[PDB]
Amino acid sequence: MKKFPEGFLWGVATASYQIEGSPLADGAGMSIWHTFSHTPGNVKNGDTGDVACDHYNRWKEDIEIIEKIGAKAYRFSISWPRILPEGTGKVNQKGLDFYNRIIDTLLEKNITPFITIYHWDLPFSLQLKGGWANRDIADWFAEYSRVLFENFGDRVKHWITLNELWVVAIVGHLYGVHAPGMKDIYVAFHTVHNLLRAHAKSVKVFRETVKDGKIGIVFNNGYFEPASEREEDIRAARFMHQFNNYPLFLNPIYRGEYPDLVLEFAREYLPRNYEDDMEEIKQEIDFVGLNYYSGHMVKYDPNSPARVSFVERNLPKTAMGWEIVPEGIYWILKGVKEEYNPQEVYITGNGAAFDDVVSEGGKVHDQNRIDYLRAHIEQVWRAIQDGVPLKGYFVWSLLDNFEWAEGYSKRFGIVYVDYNTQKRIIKDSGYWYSNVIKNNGLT
Repeated sequence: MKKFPEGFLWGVATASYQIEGSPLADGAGMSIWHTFSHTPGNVKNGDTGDVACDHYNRWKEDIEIIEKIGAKAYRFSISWPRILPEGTGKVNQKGLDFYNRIIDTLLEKNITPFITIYHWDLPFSLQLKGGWANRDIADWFAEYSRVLFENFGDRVKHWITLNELWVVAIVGHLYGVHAPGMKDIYVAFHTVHNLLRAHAKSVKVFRETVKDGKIGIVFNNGYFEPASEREEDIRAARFMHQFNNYPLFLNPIYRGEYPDLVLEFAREYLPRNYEDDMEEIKQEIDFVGLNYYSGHMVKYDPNSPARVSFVERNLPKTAMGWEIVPEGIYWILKGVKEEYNPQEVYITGNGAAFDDVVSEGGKVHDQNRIDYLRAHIEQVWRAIQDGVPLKGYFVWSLLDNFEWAEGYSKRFGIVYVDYNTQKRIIKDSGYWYSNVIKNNGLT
């Protein structure tokens, strides 16, 4: 067997916008994903989070599914504008009541809650004031964080400030592909720095309010390999690693500076006098969460942004067109240990999209998803054998859900959702996962 360590947490993950539906129910304010998805042309097939998996109403059934799979941890997010509809000021009781029932039901079933404070659904009221571009967001974020900690910290001891900082900054403000849908490189690198500042203020407030709790942060990561051994290609791959992965945010947290190749490129776009904020940004955290899905080959290209371009390879891909490179999860894990040595690490999301179909007697035979999860879990195990202090792994996702600019066309679940009826069907991957948990590993 590939046996995991004793007490290793096997989990599943979702996010509020992607599964809940009912975005304006019970006094909630609009989010940027609401306005973005309700703008024609931004999301495939005109899809929105208006309904999604109707988790707002079906949450208790969904937790009974988690319990039936036997996951010991559930990473979910809280919708900011359900808690503070104007972003700051008056707290909405109905929003607290919704998540309190989730928390209490989890604890009563001995599932550990991991709460993500921010998983991309910014209150639209704050977007009108510049959102992540406005330096004052660090204080609004601290104040929202306080509200959660003072209401939920008695029961929840594992917290994540922000999910996928790079994506919020770059995809949302440079590429315009996610909310709020901008294309400005200066705004983009301003958001990078403000997300760090908001994380930091959040942690300080956490040390005052949840003294027996653990707080961390989650990064997207890709495994970048150079197209050749030539110095310029190696540098291009290191540049992509420094920009796209955990060093963009951990170099400031651990070393007090942005990574070196990123600075060469982006010094001009960062706030003037950003160095004045470093001391604050450097707050101790309890763990690092890493997401991972795919790898990319990259080369030096003197006519591309940042002198880098991607080179497509003839490797198996998911339905997203993403290349399947399981060894990437091992090098990412081994890389964070070597470069920053965090005392505790989680994979907070790993999974795949494939075009599932419902068979015969209501079964989803997703052999493709099982093979993907197996290969990546085996690499994670190898990372633990080589000293990485990995405490847990979470599958993205529990449920098929709204895949941001892809809409409902991309299914990541270990549980299928029929959107015509809201029926849930556990997939062959879910029963396979359940069995991994029962053996605490592979065989």
